Amino acid sequence: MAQRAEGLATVLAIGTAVPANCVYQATYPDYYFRVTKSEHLADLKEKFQRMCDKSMIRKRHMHLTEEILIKNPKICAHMETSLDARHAIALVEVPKLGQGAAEKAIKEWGQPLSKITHLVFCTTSGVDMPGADYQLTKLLGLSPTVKRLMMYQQGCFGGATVLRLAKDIAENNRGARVLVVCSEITAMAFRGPCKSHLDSLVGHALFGDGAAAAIIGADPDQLDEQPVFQLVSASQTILPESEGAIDGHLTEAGLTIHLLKDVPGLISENIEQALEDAFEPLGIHNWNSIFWIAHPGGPAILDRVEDRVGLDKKRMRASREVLSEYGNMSSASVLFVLDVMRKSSAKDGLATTGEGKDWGVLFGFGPGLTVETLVLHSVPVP
Amino acid sequence: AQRAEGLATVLAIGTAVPANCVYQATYPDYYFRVTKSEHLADLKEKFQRMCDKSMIRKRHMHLTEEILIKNPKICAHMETSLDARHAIALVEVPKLGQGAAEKAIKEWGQPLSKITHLVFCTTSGVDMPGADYQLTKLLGLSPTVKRLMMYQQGCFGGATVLRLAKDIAENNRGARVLVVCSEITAMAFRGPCKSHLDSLVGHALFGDGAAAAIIGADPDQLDEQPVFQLVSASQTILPESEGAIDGHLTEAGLTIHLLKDVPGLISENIEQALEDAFEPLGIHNWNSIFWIAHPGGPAILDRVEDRVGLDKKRMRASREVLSEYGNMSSASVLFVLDVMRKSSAKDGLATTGEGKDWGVLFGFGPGLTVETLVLHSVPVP
Ligand SMILES: CC(C)(COP(=O)(O)OP(=O)(O)OC[C@H]1O[C@@H](n2cnc3c(N)ncnc32)[C@H](O)[C@@H]1OP(=O)(O)O)[C@@H](O)C(=O)NCCC(=O)NCCS
Ligand SMILES: CC(C)(COP(=O)(O)OP(=O)(O)OC[C@H]1O[C@@H](n2cnc3c(N)ncnc32)[C@H](O)[C@@H]1OP(=O)(O)O)[C@@H](O)C(=O)NCCC(=O)NCCS
Ligand SMILES: O=C1C[C@@H](c2ccc(O)cc2)Oc2cc(O)cc(O)c21
Ligand SMILES: O=C1C[C@@H](c2ccc(O)cc2)Oc2cc(O)cc(O)c21
Repeated sequence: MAQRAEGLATVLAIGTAVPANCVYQATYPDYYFRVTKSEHLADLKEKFQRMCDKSMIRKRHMHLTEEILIKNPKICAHMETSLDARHAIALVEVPKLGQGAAEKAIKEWGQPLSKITHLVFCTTSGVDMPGADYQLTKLLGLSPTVKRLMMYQQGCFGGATVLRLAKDIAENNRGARVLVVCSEITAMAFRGPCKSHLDSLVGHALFGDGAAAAIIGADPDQLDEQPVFQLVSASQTILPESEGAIDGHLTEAGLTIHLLKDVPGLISENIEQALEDAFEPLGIHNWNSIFWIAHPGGPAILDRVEDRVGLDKKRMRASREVLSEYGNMSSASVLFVLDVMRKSSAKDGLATTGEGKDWGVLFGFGPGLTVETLVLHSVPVP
Repeated sequence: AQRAEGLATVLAIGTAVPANCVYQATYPDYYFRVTKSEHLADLKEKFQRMCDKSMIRKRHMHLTEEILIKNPKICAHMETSLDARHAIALVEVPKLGQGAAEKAIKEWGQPLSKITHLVFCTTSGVDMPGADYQLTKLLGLSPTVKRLMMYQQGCFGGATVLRLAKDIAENNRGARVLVVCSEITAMAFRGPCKSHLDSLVGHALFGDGAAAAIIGADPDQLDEQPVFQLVSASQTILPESEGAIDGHLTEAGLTIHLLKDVPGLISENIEQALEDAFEPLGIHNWNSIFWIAHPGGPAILDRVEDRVGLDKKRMRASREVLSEYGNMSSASVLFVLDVMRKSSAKDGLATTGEGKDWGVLFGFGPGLTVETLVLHSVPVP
């Protein structure tokens, strides 16, 4: 009873990092078909051009350069034996990018490394033992007694999952300060285009690299810590009739994506039930009276959710800015959206970190099809 | 009032193994025959001495000679074989987990609708959606079950799922956590090689198994009967242990690397783990507590027994699991917990923990990581 915290798990800091290499969407169909030596696939290239034109992405950050692809031609093939070459990149770069994000969150938070009691590391980009959690513990110099959770092969709802894990840890352990880190490197999934896998082609229009980190704790110090958001509740559901809508396989040829059914339609037709299950207990029913942190999976998911739920254009603005500037960074994306939301809220002189609203919703979407729903509370901005 | 009041408790434990049983006495001959490695006579003699010292009687293995004949790339030391291994393990991991979970759910006796959370742990393959999703479908759990998928975890995973379940169960009023650890050696099984004697060690020790438990805080007085209480959970990276246990998921499947004195590293650090866990409770006699030690192999249990000064009885449940199942990675400690309460009841002892009040559970794995849980027994009539 005295070993547990009293109040709600709170986000006390958010930091983000991306590879320096920036790939512009306007020139990407030419780049992708040239470096994979696929320019004879002219009809496929035109299909890819239309996907990039509709993507609502301006740029992505990618560790993978043409120099790396030239040294790894089997990564350029659609489905060649290449997992070992991909792991040799991702098992180093995932924790290093995570280090970049974690250092920025720790600097914002301003407390000593010794106060971090727990680490949750989440990725979809390769697996190893010991894990990225161990590697980051060594890179940052965390205490050897840090309690670690290594969340591997999670997918796009992982950002929601690490907040749900951190909420229970922070609330149940007095003094606990949880470092959460999501880090994604597309070198695990990047491959040449193929007419038989148009879903892989969609992935190559959307997926980017990035890492995000947060410090989560309950009972924040009034003077030395600064709340950004509160984590109120977390729910998860498998959508009806969604079997196989999003599958991801780690194979001899790296990570491959498989899409069936209508992912935007399945999510959009179930989202209102997720909102009601989360918000009815709080007496909230106007979805325009809350701020929105939607996983920016792609423009069709944000468009169909906005349309079906009846959102004003401003609700999806922060999610769309992440999509525009970074693409889909799988598990890291929602932490980027949280960061954009609080920064743009303060910049626009609004009264709270959540666009001047009190209550907010965070959605992750991924394989299952799984929807993770978190209720958030904003904090006042001076 | 959204949070639980009391301690996370184990309310049920179930286990399952593949029916295929491989006897250790005949295993060096079987292993060298099915990997077509009979020309490696000096390697076979080294393997025979590893099996003789293993203190394993039998292991359960999904992989049969019929499956190995259909998958010759798996029999080579290092051929491209991850896809063939995944085709087996991505189906059998959740299916074996189902077997363990159904037995724990039967012991518990509550409706499936009471299960609010699922934690699935494996070291045997990865996929999206995960084994957590597959098991949700196999059991008929509610679509609103809150899942944690713990992939590529290693031998401390059994301790980690209890640490996770403790925080979930204590922080969520009414929460009932199903935890499942399930391991299939099809991911790691390969032919022998003179350059990789640590792989030979793995082939002497690793077996298949799944274990499940139901965890909850504030057990219903009428409907639920506790087995063990989860008091505290700690984790540490051992000093000077960099590279002691590495595990790579490669084009050729899961490969193990041992690059130190694993038994010496664990035994040199275990007393400090005991003191960190038990000094706050005023406990100093390590023979006054029950022991749930990950049966990583006989040298770990021997060196810990020797360094800490344990009576032979303390490691008995851990050695029975090693004997009857081998090292089942993350599942092993839940097998030991089950053996401990069953043999405690059979011997007419006054608690689930060999008649003791307090116990310790240790997982060991890559890092080198040691996970330490403090347990409390419950009275037995
Ligand atoms: C791809 C995308 C950015 C642009 O598509 P759009 O706005 O629908 O535009 P259009 O449908 O007019 O054209 C896009 C092309 O992509 C194709 N396409 C879209 N989704 C596809 C899929 N899953 N598999 C195959 N092709 C697909 C269309 O068939 C079309 O090809 P065409 O021009 O040769 O007919 C958009 O469809 C999208 O956001 N997709 C959903 C997001 C998503 O699935 N996220 C998953 C992340 S896990
Ligand atoms: C393998 C084991 C059963 C053999 O028992 P033992 O008492 O060491 O037996 P011996 O020393 O008489 O012989 C064992 C043989 O295995 C070899 N061996 C043991 N551990 C080894 C390792 N990590 N790498 C390579 N060879 C190893 C020994 O050198 C010896 O070979 P030899 O006959 O050519 O000298 C025992 O050492 C053990 O329990 N080790 C496992 C502990 C462990 O690391 N488990 C990790 C799982 S996570
Ligand atoms: O195949 C992939 C790629 C992966 C990914 C994206 C961005 C990044 O930087 C790294 C990995 O995200 C995914 C997320 C899924 O739910 C299913 C998937 O199949 C995949
Ligand atoms: O390579 C393996 C095999 C794996 C395993 C054991 C039993 C089983 O049934 C399935 C997988 O356990 C491990 C545990 C480790 O800490 C490191 C490892 O490298 C491995």
